[PDB]
Amino acid sequence: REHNFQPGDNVEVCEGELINLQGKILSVDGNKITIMPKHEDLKDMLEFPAQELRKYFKMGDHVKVIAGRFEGDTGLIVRVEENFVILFSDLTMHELKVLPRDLQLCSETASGWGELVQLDPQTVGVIVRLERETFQVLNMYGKVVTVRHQVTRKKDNRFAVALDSEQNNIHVKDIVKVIDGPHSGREGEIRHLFRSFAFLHCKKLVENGGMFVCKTRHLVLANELIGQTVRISQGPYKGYIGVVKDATESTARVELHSTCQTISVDRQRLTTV
Amino acid sequence: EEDASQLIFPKEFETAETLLNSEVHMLLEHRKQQNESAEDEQELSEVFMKTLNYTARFSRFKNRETIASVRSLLLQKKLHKFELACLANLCPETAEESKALIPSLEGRFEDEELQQILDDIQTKRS
Amino acid sequence: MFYHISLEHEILLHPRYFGPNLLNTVKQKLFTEVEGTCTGKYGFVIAVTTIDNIGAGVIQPGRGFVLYPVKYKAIVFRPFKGEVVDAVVTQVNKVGLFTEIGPMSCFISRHSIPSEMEFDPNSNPPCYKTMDEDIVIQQDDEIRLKIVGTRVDKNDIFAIGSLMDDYLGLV
Amino acid sequence: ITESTYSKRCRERDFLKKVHETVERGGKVLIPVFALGRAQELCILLETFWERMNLKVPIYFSTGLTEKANHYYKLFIPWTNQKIRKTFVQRNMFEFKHIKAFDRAFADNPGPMVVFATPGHAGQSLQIFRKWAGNEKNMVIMPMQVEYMSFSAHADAKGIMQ
Repeated sequence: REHNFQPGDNVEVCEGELINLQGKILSVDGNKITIMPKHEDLKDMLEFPAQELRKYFKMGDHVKVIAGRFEGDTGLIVRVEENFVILFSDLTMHELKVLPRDLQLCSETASGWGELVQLDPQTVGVIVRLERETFQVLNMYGKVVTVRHQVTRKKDNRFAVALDSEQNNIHVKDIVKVIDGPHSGREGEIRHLFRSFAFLHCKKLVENGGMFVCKTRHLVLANELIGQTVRISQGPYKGYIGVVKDATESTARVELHSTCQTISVDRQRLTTV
Repeated sequence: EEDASQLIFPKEFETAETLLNSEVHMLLEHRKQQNESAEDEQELSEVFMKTLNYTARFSRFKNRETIASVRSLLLQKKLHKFELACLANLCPETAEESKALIPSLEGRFEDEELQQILDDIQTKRS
Repeated sequence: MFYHISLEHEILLHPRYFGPNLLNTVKQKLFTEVEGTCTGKYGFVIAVTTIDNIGAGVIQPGRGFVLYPVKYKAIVFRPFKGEVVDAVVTQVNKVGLFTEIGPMSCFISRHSIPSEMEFDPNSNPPCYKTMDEDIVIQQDDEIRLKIVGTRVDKNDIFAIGSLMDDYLGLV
Repeated sequence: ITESTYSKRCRERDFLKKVHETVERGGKVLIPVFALGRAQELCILLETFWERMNLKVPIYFSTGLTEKANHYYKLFIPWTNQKIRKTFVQRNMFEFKHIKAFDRAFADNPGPMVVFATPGHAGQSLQIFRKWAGNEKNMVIMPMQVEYMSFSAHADAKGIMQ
């Protein structure tokens, strides 16, 4: 057997003269805890061992799973039987059947991520689920792929512009409706952008953590000169030899060989030597 | 912590005046009257007219004189404001029903005069 | 249930609104950014009935924005422990029931009532049906239910409804 | 074993007249291309028209694939028409003196200009189509004024008969 009692949890008494007393755990020990539970309407302080206790919770409190197949999931209970306790998860509305010993009282928020990855340097993607050795990534396919850890990272274009069916400008974190395609009728939020695709999120959608992709037009809003030695062939600095440190379409930063200056020269006055 | 059986409220709500369903309806429809009077102003989201139709199709009273009369007879007897709102909005049919709705009504009022005041409000419901 | 209490809010007004319509802009900003919000203490606000006063506008040092404390009266509505609340019923799935009391995603499970009430899929409109098939709980009807639970879900509430008490049916 | 799936001067003259009338009114055209042969034919016909009328308002083509097609068409002169081979000694006709590379169509600068879109939809055309909708001359010619000028790339029935 095993005992895992944490402070703040609600426990009950299943046998003895002090039965049906619910208290809050303060501390814990190994085998004979001699625990100190804060009972309701009782200022005199009692002692209870580990075998007498049982993790009974009041109805409508945040619960977490310590171990088992349902571990890592939170929710709210419905009714605690002798040994049959059910709860609905915060992510999906699937009924979870858990043992009463495998429940704990915690106030933390559920986790339930979504960074931009590169399967190959021509394709981008967003991971939908964190696994131990693989990445589950939903690309612009509608199909979830399974790739190894060693994908690369691409800089996201947070200032990108996309166009819907009404030719209206949309950007990141914008709610858009789906009116065409295989999944018309749903609604999503923009996370990353492409030339003709947009990534969508719906918190009510339960498949792959809410990640989905839709096309942009099927929605609606709801230098070589660098490092080169040049000659200034025109102007007041005519004849000076320099190396281009920086250049634009019009001007260039020329590091003069003879002086300690770097000067801005118009590129029409420069001759590559 | 908070409960209705022991009437445990947060400490800031000592003057928390509670409005009846038709009072909420008349205030909300007055807000729409002023909003329609307010030109060049955007309309509000689905929550407002959602609450408005919830107060419409579940309204217990229809004329403001009925609310005035029920309040004017209810403040004379010793009631809590939350108890007053629960009694005036639950719309009971029998006295034992009125006891069985809220645990805070257990033993607060005598059964015969409770039957009398339900007879009064059942005469003035429409 | 609907209360009528006093709330507090702070308005950060940009300097571009420092004109003849300043206080009106403050009221418009308040009406913009208090609607459609829920909190775990003061409940989900319905609407602002009136504004008591607009406080003194303290100019923040280092920013152009002015901070305006606002005292106003707003209708709030939250679940309560041990109270019977009127509800709205919609279509029924094979697992549960969709109830919407305003913004409330209240749910009814199979571990809140004895087996006197059942659900069948044989009828074309899904509804809750007993063995006698007397009471019908389908879309758009009047029921009563009791809520004890309340939870916070990022300005959303998750709760559980109960039907243990008698005469909690249609009128 | 032959294909079997199925005027030209008049269509080319009408397309050139439409382009000239739209560019002489100060507006900009956004004709798209989807095939390489149609793109090269449109560029060469445009370039000889611009050289013949001798007007200097620019024509631009986009993408990193149409440039590769231009280079390969430049390197394969013997596989071209009689005029391109015969007048090659004067000048390479695929070395365009008027059609230049589009740095986002000169950053979408104002004025009359000709722009070639990468697809025939997809990216690098819809931004131009939305940026020029409801303009003075919004002439976009698929194979907000919309014109229809189609060039046949395959043979017709009489060509197969011949």
